[PDB]
Parts: sequence; structure tokens; C-alpha cells
Amino acid sequence: MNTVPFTSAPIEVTIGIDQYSFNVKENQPFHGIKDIPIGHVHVIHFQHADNSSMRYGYWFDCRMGNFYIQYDPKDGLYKMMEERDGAKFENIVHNFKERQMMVSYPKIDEDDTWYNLTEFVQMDKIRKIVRKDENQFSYVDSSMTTVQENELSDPAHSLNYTVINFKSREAIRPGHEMEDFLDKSYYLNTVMLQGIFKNSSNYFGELQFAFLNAMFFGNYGSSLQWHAMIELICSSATVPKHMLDKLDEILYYQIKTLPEQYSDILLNERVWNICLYSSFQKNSLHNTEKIMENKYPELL
Amino acid sequence: GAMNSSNYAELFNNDIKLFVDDTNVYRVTVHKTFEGNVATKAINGCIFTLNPKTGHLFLKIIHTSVWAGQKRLSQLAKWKTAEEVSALVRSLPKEEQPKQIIVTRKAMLDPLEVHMLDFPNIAIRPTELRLPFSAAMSIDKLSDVVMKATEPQMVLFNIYDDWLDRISSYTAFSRLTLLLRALKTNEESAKMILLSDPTITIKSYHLWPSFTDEQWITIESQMRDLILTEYGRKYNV
Ligand SMILES: CCN(CCO)C(=O)c1ccc(Cl)cc1Cl
Ligand SMILES: CCN(CCO)C(=O)c1ccc(Cl)cc1Cl
Repeated sequence: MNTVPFTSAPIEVTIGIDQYSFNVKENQPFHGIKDIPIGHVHVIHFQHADNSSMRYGYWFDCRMGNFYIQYDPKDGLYKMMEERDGAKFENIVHNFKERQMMVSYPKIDEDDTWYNLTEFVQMDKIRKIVRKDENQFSYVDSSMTTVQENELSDPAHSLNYTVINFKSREAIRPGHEMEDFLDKSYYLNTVMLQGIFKNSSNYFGELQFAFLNAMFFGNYGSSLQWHAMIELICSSATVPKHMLDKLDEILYYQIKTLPEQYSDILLNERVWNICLYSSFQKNSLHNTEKIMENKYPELL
Repeated sequence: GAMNSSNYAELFNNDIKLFVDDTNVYRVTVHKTFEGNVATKAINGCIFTLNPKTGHLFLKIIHTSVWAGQKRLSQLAKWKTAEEVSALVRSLPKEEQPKQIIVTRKAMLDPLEVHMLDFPNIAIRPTELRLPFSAAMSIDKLSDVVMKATEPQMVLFNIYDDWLDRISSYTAFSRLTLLLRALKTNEESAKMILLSDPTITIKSYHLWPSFTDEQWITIESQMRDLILTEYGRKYNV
């Protein structure tokens, strides 16, 4: 087990950790989250009781170090920090454990939701999308914009997702104009899989990370990335059979986990009605199709 | 953005631009097989590409051979239109390339944009106008060179004959749209008007009769009446 301890909780805040959310009152005695399952990336995030503007949070992996939360009264947020003194972090995690001022991450024996939502997400890739290498953990918020968004001001605060553009030279081979635009297999398989991502796990990792940033922070640019990487698979006639089956599982859990009340902004009518009913892979997403129709038949 | 009533006069400024119409690119005659089923038989078509300021027409003839062995021909027509338009731009000197291309149907936007990726400073635009360029095959000389063609062929015309010697582009475009709209509404009557006077000939290097200015007014009024009338006969008004 691993622990994200807290200095204190000086301002009323809603804390979410992966798919969960909970409330802490101003100066209630709160000193973090313990029993965090090792082996996955995690996200810890914050929505202040007073300014629901700006959800912000930190992606991290406990294997990569000892991380703690301190509220900064100058900058006005809960900041993730690293304790390099292993020996002294180990010690205070005990008094936190012994005074029972840490909540227990529910290690439920009937779930795999977080595993499944983060199967291919790896801290090393996250940190190439969110560039800030002095820290081992990665900060994200509501308002950060993507590299592609900045094209159409500050790039250090960028989400450096892989640029997908269906009406670009990268995507369209000269002389196969009609072919490559109606069947994107070349772009997915040769440009992106073999060229940029190298394998489908790195692709699937970005897709999953993009969906998670859209849901927990309502990052609009991430949602556009998620929908684009979905649309490119579904608009390719030729996809490794292994990818298709794994994609069905990925999307299944993303839709499962989505807040029912959030489906109006974060889901793109066009992309899904096309992926589920018009595209090459309309018959290859059985679980995803079934759960979309029982839950959100309105959108379709 | 889209081209409508409101920004109509942009067409006649000094920015080079072209209209592309694709309605006569893929043409069929539907018929019955011996088994009582229906098949199509394609006939030659045209891409109608027009400089509205100069009247230059680049008539690209689409030979029926281009369709042999191809599926989903109505979708293929739009990609072939775009491929041929980009080849025309590519073949022109840079200072002759258009700064805009206006497609008369929205289904052409994506095909052309994709074929024109090499030209990002060329704006591809739809229009909200119901332009009558489908009627271009009611112009005898254009229909004839399309039907006779044996191979792919580009033929160049000035669809305004010598009119610009005497009138402005705006007025010439208006006359042309009036003529084509009439031909579209009742070809027989439109044609009968143009030729009622056997003495007003069509010059070998022209498409339309050599009317005087006074005869153009008479003609233009007669085309207006036809277009109103055929509205009554259709709507009963
Ligand atoms: C002074 C060093 N320090 C905070 C940095 O000023 C601590 O020792 C500390 C206190 C509380 C917790 Cl949850 C973690 C830690 Cl590391
Ligand atoms: C699902 C349990 N629960 C109810 C959520 O509204 C929580 O508040 C909760 C979640 C996560 C953690 Cl680390 C601690 C706690 Cl108390």
C-alpha cells in the first residue's frame, strides 16, 4: 500500500482520487488518503467550495517517489510536493496512520474500474504530454489548452497531445485523396501506430488519458482529443483485430464511469452515431453499443 | 464563409475566383433490361468551372470511360471533380491561380479541400444561392462538344461572348444567370425566345446571338416574363 499525506486542509474543498470524490470542511482535521493500490497511475484533484471555476489535480505514481499535499496560501491551491527524505516521510505516515486522520482508499474486491480506465496509461507518457520535468508528478486543470488548440497563448502550460487532423497532408497521401479520406487505415496504421505511437498500447494510453482529463477536469481540449482518436479507429476499414476488441472494452468502461448528468457536453453526437452506426467498425463495438443505448439513447 | 445575397458583389472585385459546378459531371440515361430490371447507361459529362469576372469557362469534359469498373459513381463524381479542379489550378501560373473557389453544392467542400491541401491560401467556399449552372448543357455548342468528345478534353470558352466590350461584369453575370435560369425553367420556350428572329445570328466564336443593346433588353424582359409565368403554371397564381 502507499499514502498521499496532507499538511492540513485549511480551505473547504472537494477532493477526488480516481473515480471517487469526497468533501473536507474548512480546518477539519484531514491528513490525506492511505491504502492507495500500488501499480497504477493515480489522479488526485480539487474543487474549492467557493470557486467551482478551475478543477485542478495531479497525476502521479507512488512507485516514483513519496508525494504529499500542502495548501499554499500565496498561490491559493493544494500543491503536490515530493519529500526526498524517505526516512522522515515514512515516520509521519505512521502518526497519520495511528491518530487515524487519514481516510482509507476503498480497496473494493469487486471492481476493476480504475485498472480498466488506466490499463495503458503510464506516467512516462503523461509527463511527455504535460511538460514539467522538475517534478515526478503532472499538474492538469480545467483551463489548460492543447498544442493543436494553440495553433488555431502560453505553451509551457500546454497539453502536448498528438496532433490528429483528417484534412492534412499527414493524413492524406497524394493520389489516394478519396481513398485515404474515406478509409483512414493508412493514417491510423502507418502514420500513427507504426510511425508516431509505435504500438497500440501507447495510442490507447493517450486515448485513455485524454478521456480522464475531459471527465475529472472538464478539459475541453482533451475531450476533443479523445473523440478524435476514437473516430480515427472507427473510420479505418483495416484495424488489428486485437485493437478492436480492446477498444470495445476501453470505451465500455469510459461510458460506464461517466456521470449521467455530464453526457451533454463531453459526448460528441456526430462521432458516436458515426462510430456506432455508419462506420467500418459499427459491428465491432458490441459492449460499447449496448451500454450506450440502455443509458444514453437520447443522444442517438 | 458562405456566399449569399449579402456579399454578392465580391464576385466582381479584382480577386481572382472561380465557381465550380458539378451537376453535369456524372450523367445517366435510366432504362430497362430485358429481364425487366433497370440499369443506367452513362453519357459524357462536364465540370462547369467559371470565372464570373472575366467570363472565362474551363469546360472539363468527363468521358464515360472514367467510370468504367467503378462503384458508387455519384460519390466518385465529386472526387473526380475536385481532382480535375486542383489539376487546373496546378497548371496555371501562380498569378493566375484563384484566391477563392466557390462550389455550387455543399457536398463538394470536403473533396475539394482535400485535393487542394497544397494550396492553403486558396479559400474553398459554399454559397446560399440557387444558381442555374446545371442548365449549361442546354447551350447547344456546349452540349455538342461534350456529346461528341472521344477522350478526356478541356475546352475553353468565354460564356459572355463579347458582352464585356459594352457592359460590366456584374451586368454580364446577371444576364447569364437570367438566361440559364430561363433555360432551366422551360428550355423550349427559352430557346424559342433566343431564335425567334432568324436574322440575329450566333457568331462562330460565340455561344449566344449577336443582339444589339435594345434587343438584349427586349430579350431580357421576355426571359423574366417566362420565369414568372412558369411559376404561375407550377404554383397556380
Ligand atoms: C517543513 C517540512 N515539512 C513540510 C515542508 O515545509 C514536513 O515535514 C511535513 C509536514 C507534514 C506533512 Cl503531511 C509532510 C511533511 Cl514533509
Ligand atoms: C465511496 C466512499 N466515499 C463516499 C463518496 O461520496 C467517500 O467519500 C470516499 C472515497 C474515497 C476515499 Cl479515499 C475516502 C472516502 Cl470517505
